[PDB]
Amino acid sequence: APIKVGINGFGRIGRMVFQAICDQGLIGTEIDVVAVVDMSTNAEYFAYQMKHDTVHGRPKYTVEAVKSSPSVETADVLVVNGHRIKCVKAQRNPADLPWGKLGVDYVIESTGLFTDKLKAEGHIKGGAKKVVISAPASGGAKTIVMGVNQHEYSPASHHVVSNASCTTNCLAPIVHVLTKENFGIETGLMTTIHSYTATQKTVDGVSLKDWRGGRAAAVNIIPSTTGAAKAVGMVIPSTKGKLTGMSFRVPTPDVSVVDLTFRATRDTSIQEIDKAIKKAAQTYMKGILGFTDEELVSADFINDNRSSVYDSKATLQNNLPGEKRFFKVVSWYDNEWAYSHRVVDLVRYMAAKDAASS
Amino acid sequence: APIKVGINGFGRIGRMVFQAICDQGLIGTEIDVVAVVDMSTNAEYFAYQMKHDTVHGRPKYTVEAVKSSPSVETADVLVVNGHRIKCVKAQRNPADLPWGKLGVDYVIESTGLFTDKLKAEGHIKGGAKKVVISAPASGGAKTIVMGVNQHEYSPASHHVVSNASCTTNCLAPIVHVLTKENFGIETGLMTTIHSYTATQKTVDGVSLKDWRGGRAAAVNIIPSTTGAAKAVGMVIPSTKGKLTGMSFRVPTPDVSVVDLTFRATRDTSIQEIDKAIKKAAQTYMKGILGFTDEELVSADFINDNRSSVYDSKATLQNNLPGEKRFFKVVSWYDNEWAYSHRVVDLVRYMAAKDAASS
Amino acid sequence: APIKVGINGFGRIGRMVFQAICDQGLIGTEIDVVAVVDMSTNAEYFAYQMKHDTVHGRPKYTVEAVKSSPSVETADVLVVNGHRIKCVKAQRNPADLPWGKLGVDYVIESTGLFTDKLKAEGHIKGGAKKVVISAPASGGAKTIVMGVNQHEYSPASHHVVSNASCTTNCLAPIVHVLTKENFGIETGLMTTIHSYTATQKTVDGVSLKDWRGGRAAAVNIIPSTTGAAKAVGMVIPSTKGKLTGMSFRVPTPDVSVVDLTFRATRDTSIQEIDKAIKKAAQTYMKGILGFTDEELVSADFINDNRSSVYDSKATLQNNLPGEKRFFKVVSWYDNEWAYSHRVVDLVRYMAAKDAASS
Amino acid sequence: APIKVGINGFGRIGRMVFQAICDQGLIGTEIDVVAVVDMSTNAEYFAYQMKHDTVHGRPKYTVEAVKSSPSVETADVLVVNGHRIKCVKAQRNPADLPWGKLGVDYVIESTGLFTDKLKAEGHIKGGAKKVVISAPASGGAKTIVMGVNQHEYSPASHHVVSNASCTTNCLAPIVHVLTKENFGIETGLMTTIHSYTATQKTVDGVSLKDWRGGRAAAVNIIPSTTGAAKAVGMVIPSTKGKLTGMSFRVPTPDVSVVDLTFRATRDTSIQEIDKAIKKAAQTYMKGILGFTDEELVSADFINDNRSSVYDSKATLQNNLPGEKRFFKVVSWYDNEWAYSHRVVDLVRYMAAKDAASS
Ligand SMILES: NC(=O)c1ccc[n+]([C@@H]2O[C@H](COP(=O)([O-])OP(=O)(O)OC[C@H]3O[C@@H](n4cnc5c(N)ncnc54)[C@H](O)[C@@H]3O)[C@@H](O)[C@H]2O)c1
Ligand SMILES: NC(=O)c1ccc[n+]([C@@H]2O[C@H](COP(=O)([O-])OP(=O)(O)OC[C@H]3O[C@@H](n4cnc5c(N)ncnc54)[C@H](O)[C@@H]3O)[C@@H](O)[C@H]2O)c1
Ligand SMILES: NC(=O)c1ccc[n+]([C@@H]2O[C@H](COP(=O)([O-])OP(=O)(O)OC[C@H]3O[C@@H](n4cnc5c(N)ncnc54)[C@H](O)[C@@H]3O)[C@@H](O)[C@H]2O)c1
Ligand SMILES: NC(=O)c1ccc[n+]([C@@H]2O[C@H](COP(=O)([O-])OP(=O)(O)OC[C@H]3O[C@@H](n4cnc5c(N)ncnc54)[C@H](O)[C@@H]3O)[C@@H](O)[C@H]2O)c1
Repeated sequence: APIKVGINGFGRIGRMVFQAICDQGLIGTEIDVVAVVDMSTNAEYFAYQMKHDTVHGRPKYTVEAVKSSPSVETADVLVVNGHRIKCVKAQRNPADLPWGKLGVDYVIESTGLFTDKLKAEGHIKGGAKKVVISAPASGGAKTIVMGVNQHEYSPASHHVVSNASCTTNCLAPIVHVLTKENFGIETGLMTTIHSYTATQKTVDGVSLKDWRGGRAAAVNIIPSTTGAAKAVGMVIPSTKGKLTGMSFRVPTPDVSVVDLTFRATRDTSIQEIDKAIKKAAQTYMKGILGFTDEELVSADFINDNRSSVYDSKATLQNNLPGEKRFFKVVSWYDNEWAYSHRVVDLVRYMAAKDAASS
Repeated sequence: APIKVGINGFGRIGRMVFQAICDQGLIGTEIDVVAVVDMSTNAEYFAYQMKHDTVHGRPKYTVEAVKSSPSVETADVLVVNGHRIKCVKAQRNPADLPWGKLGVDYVIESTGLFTDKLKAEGHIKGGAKKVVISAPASGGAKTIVMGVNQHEYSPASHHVVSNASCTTNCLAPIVHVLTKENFGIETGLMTTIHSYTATQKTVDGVSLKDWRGGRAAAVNIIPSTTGAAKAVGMVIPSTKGKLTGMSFRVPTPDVSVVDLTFRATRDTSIQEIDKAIKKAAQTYMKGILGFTDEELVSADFINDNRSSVYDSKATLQNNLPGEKRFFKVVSWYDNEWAYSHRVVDLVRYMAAKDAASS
Repeated sequence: APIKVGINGFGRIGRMVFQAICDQGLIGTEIDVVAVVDMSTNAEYFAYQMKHDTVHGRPKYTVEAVKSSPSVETADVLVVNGHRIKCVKAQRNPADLPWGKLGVDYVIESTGLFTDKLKAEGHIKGGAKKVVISAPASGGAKTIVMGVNQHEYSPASHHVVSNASCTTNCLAPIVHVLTKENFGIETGLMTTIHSYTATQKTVDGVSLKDWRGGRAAAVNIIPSTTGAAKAVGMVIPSTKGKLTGMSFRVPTPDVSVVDLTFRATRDTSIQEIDKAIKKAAQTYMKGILGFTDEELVSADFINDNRSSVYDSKATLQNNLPGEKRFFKVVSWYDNEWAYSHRVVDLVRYMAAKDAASS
Repeated sequence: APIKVGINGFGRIGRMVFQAICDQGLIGTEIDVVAVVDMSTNAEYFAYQMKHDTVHGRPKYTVEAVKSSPSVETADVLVVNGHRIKCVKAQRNPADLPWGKLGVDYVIESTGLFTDKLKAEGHIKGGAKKVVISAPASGGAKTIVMGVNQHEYSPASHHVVSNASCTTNCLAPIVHVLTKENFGIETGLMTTIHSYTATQKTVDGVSLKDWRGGRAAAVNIIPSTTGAAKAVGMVIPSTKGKLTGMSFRVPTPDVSVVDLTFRATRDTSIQEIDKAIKKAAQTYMKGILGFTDEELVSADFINDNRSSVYDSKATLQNNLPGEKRFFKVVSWYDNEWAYSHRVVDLVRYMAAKDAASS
């Protein structure tokens, strides 16, 4: 049966998720997008935001704005590839949303305002079965990183899942093969050269939380922080307290790169690792972890759905020749595309386990 | 006596105005800044916002954050060059501000949220005498462009004045000498290649008012609009309905250029105009209209306080050889700096006429 | 028969031209790319430059680098969609290139070094029949703007044709319908907000020719000049001396916009013009002049092969209400993509008239 | 006596060095700039490149272009603060320059074309005593990093000295106090988020050496390489083969940051290190190694002459809580300013040891 879904917050991640749904052909049959929600309800504005994107270009599907009853002035229904989607008005509280009435089982929380498990439980109280937070969730919700611990999902216990962060969906896959392939990680520190996002400012403005983050985004190298720092251990408990890091926000609208440095448990080599990541990429991590033997730059990873695509050359060429412990692993990721495709995956998977149980 | 002022909205224009006051040595003596208003009241954050600016660098003055009564945890008093300034908490309504209590006579409206005359009158109802709106004001407020019609100010009638816009303070001066020098403007269209502002987005987000204006700021040439379009006529009524224009927002954090194209009333030449603008610049428009014979680019105008600086070479070289009517006149302006300096001028000038009358 | 062509200068325009030949399916059959010429002859580097483009993404075709005789160390033959293309070594003089030997009849001059008719005649001296310069050529070569005067081509007289410039290929079609639709242009001045190009500098460096043009490309609004200023008249002789303009280079890697201002010969309205351009777009200018009724920004025109795509909303919204003469017409163009498509068009059309005659 | 010096390659580093000379007041008395060398000899163009700098603003001095004998058309002499400097024409070979004639003893090699000890010896063969290469020199010249091993200079042996690279002048001071304070570095890997330079392209062009490095500078995150990789060991031999790294070039015109991760020889803490670097900064490294306790971003470091300015907050905040070995140290530096100030320092100190001996 079509998985009944709703999108709360039709932003970068909101629209990229919807796009991954329509482009993989899932829309209408496999998955069913009932209603999207944002500040306005002008299906016309939504139609425009969908047809033209600065970084990803025009979507493969076809969208139209139609007003339901001719009495309403502004259009309020998107018609994507023969399928009516409703434009619901934004609520300050999740529990105010007409999910249950609408017939929405899986709510995708991507407004970014409700990262808390409790604040996000409101969707359930609004009539929804499950909720997938598009960011590191607080209040102890279940953090899952596809390709690493999706199996740990519990149809009975877990009703408010978190798909971690973009950096997390990049680092965790790597940390996974590293332990699984027995190279092990004693202590590690990582940095992510990150594209700027919606939360940064075009010009020096206010950001009471992070002082630096409020500076002119596209004009400075802004040291900041990463979700992946915390989130990594909640997926791979083995690394808890043994891994930490930061992020440098730089003047690029999309695509980021993880720069991991770690110490192995056993003596090994960079070729050994390089070989195991490529192998892992072609075997058990296929579709999640990929790699590259080319001299690529950031722009070359735009629209690349792999959670993390390891850089062969970059890594091999920048490690100590005589070394068996202290290593560096470079890996890229398109932070809006890959992550979004991982959210659709989680949904569909959660729906599979939900069909078995509840 | 020290003019009693307060700043509502300590942003780009907020902070540049306060800076123009300290840097011109006006702080404490000539002008007296009682309190600054913004989202937070942490003078420590304000301190930081003041000492490091991406585009204008470090201010000449000295700022410190001090908590008045040791009972308050976060500092709440700025000490700029030996002077206590209070950090007032932001109000949803202007009339809620403690102006009258604080002892503030002149309110500077720069939150951008109250461009309406009536929404702005609230400051008077809050205990303030006069109010200067740092943008084109609606509700029929008094629009004044220093160097063009400041004399028209009325201490009795006018209580909510508008300092026009940055593009207005650049176009108006030129339009003034064009008329005053008897060249006359029949019909005219203008474009302004403008740097982006706090109102634009880093990535493709929401902008319900102007659809294009919500696109990635630092990654596109975004056709938009300019305040100067309307505001120009409200200062030089002679041009009402005979002049209009647009603006292209481009990937630069500050400094813009006006590209005016018009038709003269009488036959004339580009040299005639070139000469008249230079003369005007050295005589009656000094300090407001300036000019350049150098091969400059945008960066060269940062921190230049002239409302408008005519570009001699770009103009002379880019006009028809055999022509007596159809002309082009290019001119630059640092939209955050010069405009801010004009705001202070308006206040001080207003305070002068208010000392004569009321 | 397959048109025998070779490209001199495999750069932005060089590579986009080759791409337009492969993507339209013309490669191998309709057109035959014999050899490409650049600094190096490493087919491997060529293949890399071909497979990853910052602004236009990965091409549709497939490319491989193969060394001909196993005796040569570096590969020297590209294999695009089953077709051997040779990597010729760059020559300081065109006449030194082995065109005639290789079997190349049509040379595409895109190094940027030989814009002179005489410097360009060298290819003929080197064994080539016809030469198309991808820029405004000097020495009085034949300037042609597809959709405007290609018919003026003379297989007997014209052997070194110039495809004008990108700005010329966007302004010309507009000027064409304005005259053909009898609106007439008395006097006109135009500005083009243009993306930066290979001739600009990342940081302040040398540009002995144009002083401003040597400044930090991606950080300033650099007043400069346009080829279209002169070239327009060499295509539409009727406008000679009646039109001129400048260009502002801005921080965007691709896609530019023309901002024309003119005075009509007869009284008319903006809607009349608007209607005529859309009509012209659907009729006799189809494929060359196009238009848009959407609220688009620069990124939205990437990969748009129309020589010029008129902006209806921007035009209609930014003109004087009571106006019958003084108008503004905004139009976009992808300076690398559209223009490159026009060069392939010119070649194939020239080959058609050359088959009739010589 | 005034040190006789000449600049070869009046570029970013060329002009910044000359500026450090004029601004520190050294021009004319302490140091004597005899002539500057570049592509052109037009003192007027030079005047222009000196008066307006995109990133550093207008220099404090005063420059003028004057033609010596009224017979020469273009000016050929710069008059900086009362002092005639000659504009010599660029030579393909160093040994062809008129150093000996001119009366130049110390040549500053900054064209970037002669990093080889042997290629640079040509200056001596041209009549010059000593030569300082503004970049890691090959051919085994003497690599000196002020504040780390300048004392190792030998007025007798060393005649072609190399001032290392910008990143090197940033990492070395840090590696110095790390060993000097007995924290010891077992194995280390570093990354530098670096601003783009004059060797990168505005748009996807040719760069046969580094494939990635030829991609659009201001639009990508380009993994590349750093000089400091090798150079570090040639200054602190104790680290040879124990330290290596890479650089990620990002869309910023100036100011970079080093991100070092290493393993200590002995158990220790981040606070210990933090303490030792601030201490060292206030004692034996003063003027070379500085630090900051503020929430700074890239633009804050522009015009900061310290070779390396440690970031206290970024480091303290981003290290493992329970950790005695695996650490991270973040440090900024203005790659054009600081480094240039180190070149002037090296010269004058070389001059000191040369007055003692030869
Ligand atoms: N951009 C990335 O690289 C990325 C990647 C992975 C995860 N995320 C995370 O997922 C979340 C999505 O953020 P984003 O970067 O897409 O920003 P965004 O601003 O594009 O998305 C937020 C959307 O929520 C809307 N919104 C605000 N309040 C709402 C409400 N009450 N109800 C409904 N909609 C509301 C906003 O208008 C906006 O369109 C963030 O927390 C972000 O950290 C972002
Ligand atoms: N920067 C320019 O180029 C420029 C030029 C001319 C005029 N202006 C005009 O001045 C205004 C502001 O421009 P800006 O660049 O300063 O914008 P900004 O975003 O920098 O200013 C808004 C500031 O006011 C604060 N604020 C919002 N609501 C507030 C409230 N209710 N009370 C107190 N503070 C509040 C915001 O937090 C922020 O600090 C607009 O009207 C704008 O047109 C700006
Ligand atoms: N990109 C645009 O905006 C654009 C648009 C219209 C017209 N044009 C014109 O097209 C031409 C191509 O320009 P571009 O922007 O592609 O520049 P580009 O710098 O990317 O292309 C020039 C290429 O020519 C190569 N080259 C130089 N000398 C050579 C020689 N002797 N032999 C062989 N190859 C040589 C260079 O190595 C470089 O690869 C220029 O004349 C330009 O004015 C460019
Ligand atoms: N820019 C930095 O961050 C930085 C940091 C450390 C070291 N340096 C070194 O400075 C060196 C020069 O780089 P830059 O950043 O000044 O670049 P630049 O290209 O701006 O300056 C080099 C200059 O040399 C001139 N030149 C070239 N060939 C010449 C020749 N044959 N004769 C005379 N003059 C010639 C050029 O015209 C140019 O002006 C590089 O090796 C670089 O590594 C620069």
